This record gives sequence, structure tokens and C-alpha cells, in this order.
Amino acid sequence: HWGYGKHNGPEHWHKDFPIAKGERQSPVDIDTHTAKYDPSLKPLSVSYDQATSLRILNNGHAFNVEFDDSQDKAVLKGGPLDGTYRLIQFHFHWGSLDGQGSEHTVDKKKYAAELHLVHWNTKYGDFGKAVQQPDGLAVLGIFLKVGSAKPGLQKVVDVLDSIKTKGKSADFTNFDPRGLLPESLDYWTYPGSLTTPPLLECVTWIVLKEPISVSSEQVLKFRKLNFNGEGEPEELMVDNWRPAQPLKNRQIKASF
Ligand SMILES: Nc1c(Cl)cc(S(N)(=O)=O)cc1Cl
Ligand SMILES: [Zn+2]
Repeated sequence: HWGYGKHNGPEHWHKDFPIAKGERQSPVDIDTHTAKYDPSLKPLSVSYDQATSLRILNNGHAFNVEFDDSQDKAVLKGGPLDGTYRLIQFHFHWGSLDGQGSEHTVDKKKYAAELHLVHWNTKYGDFGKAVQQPDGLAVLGIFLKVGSAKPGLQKVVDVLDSIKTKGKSADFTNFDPRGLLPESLDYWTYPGSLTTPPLLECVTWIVLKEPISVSSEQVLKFRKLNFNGEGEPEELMVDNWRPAQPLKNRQIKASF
């Protein structure tokens, strides 16, 4: 019954998921002075103009904006990646207050939230097969800081009222994820894992350097969500982030 609380939070996950203390766990702190520019990186390609969103879902840990991944359309390629990776969902991690909420950190700085756009390697045919492979997934990570509103986010913010509790979903078509990207695609990359159970070490992390700004009101609405199910005592969905994990035998590379 894993979660983020005292008796079920990240310090407990290793019991049911021993890979929590593995060799390539995420997230990590990005030490900007130890990251090295890698000229072997090729241009990053984020091709989301044919993306088809379908639904949004409160899964009791975050909320997922789900996409139609039955065909080739919204894909991530280039950069550190070999081949083609298809967009399946995005979600966020956020805090109780603006000084925390991100998973990755930058020189130990915690941002207010972190967006994860999740893609799977089409050479493995389905998501399920891809998460049995050391290069099965690519997650594009984008930090959120609080200041001006992100217009492209507001459609998400306004449907959250309709999925307050665990297991609730709503139709969510025609959402364009290009509206959540910053201007620059400068990034850091490293091999890692899912940041929640089952913590599978199947992910190429691509973390953009440029945060997007969202408004206080927008993130305040994220914090109105619930971890609990309908009719249960209210546990606000906040601080659904895993702290930074040991880097071990890894190097973080810069695209810039
Ligand atoms: N299933 C799943 C889990 Cl458990 C974690 C992540 S994450 N947060 O992007 O690493 C992404 C997915 Cl798709
Ligand atoms: Zn995530």
C-alpha cells in the first residue's frame, strides 16, 4: 500500500520493491558543474502536433493525461535516443508549498513541480514489453516554477475539480501538449528508473534546463486533489515526489 506518507513513503518502498536501492534509480540531483557537454548527442526531436489525448485520471498518486498510442504520431526521438519513442501519458509531481515538489533537483534546488512526459520505445511493440528493457522508456522531464500563468496548462487545471478522488476519470480530448514546453530544448540526460513503484530501471531521462512558469493559482488547484477515494477522509494530494537517489556509476550529460 505504497504512498508518500510516513508509514508508506519512499523510505519504505524497498521492502516490496528491492530495486529501490538499485544501481540506476531516479530521480537524481543534477550537479551542473559535474555534468559534461556531450557533442555526440544528436538534435532532440519532439513531434507532438498529431498527439491525441483521450482521458485524464486520478490514480491515487498523481493524475495522468492519457494519449492514443495505438499508432505513430506523438513521438520523441534524437538526443541520446536510438530510434522512436511514442507518447503514452503525462503527469506531474508537486509540493505542499512552492519550495518543493520536483523530483530531480538542480544543484540541490527543488522546483515547485515537475512534468513527466512518458514515451515507450516502439521497437518493443507495447509498453509492457518496453518496461522489461534497459532502453524501453524515455521520460521528458520539465520543471515548473511559480510566477506567470501557463495558458497551455489551464485546460488541465480546470478539469481537476471533476477528478478529485482516486479512481475518478474524465474525458479529455484535443489537449495539445506543445503548450507545456519551454522555448529551449537544452537538456541533461542520464539512465535511470521509474520514480514510483515498481521503480523499473528501464528509462532514459531527458530533463529540460528551462523551467516553465505556472501561476500560484494554477498549482494551488493541483494541491486541491485528493489521494483518497470518494467519501473517504480527505488526504490532499501534495508532496507526491520521490527525493533524489544515489548517482552511483552514472554520468549526467549536457546537450549544451
Ligand atoms: N507507470 C509509471 C510509473 Cl509507475 C512511473 C512513471 S515516472 N514518474 O514518469 O517515472 C511513469 C510511469 Cl508510466
Ligand atoms: Zn513521474
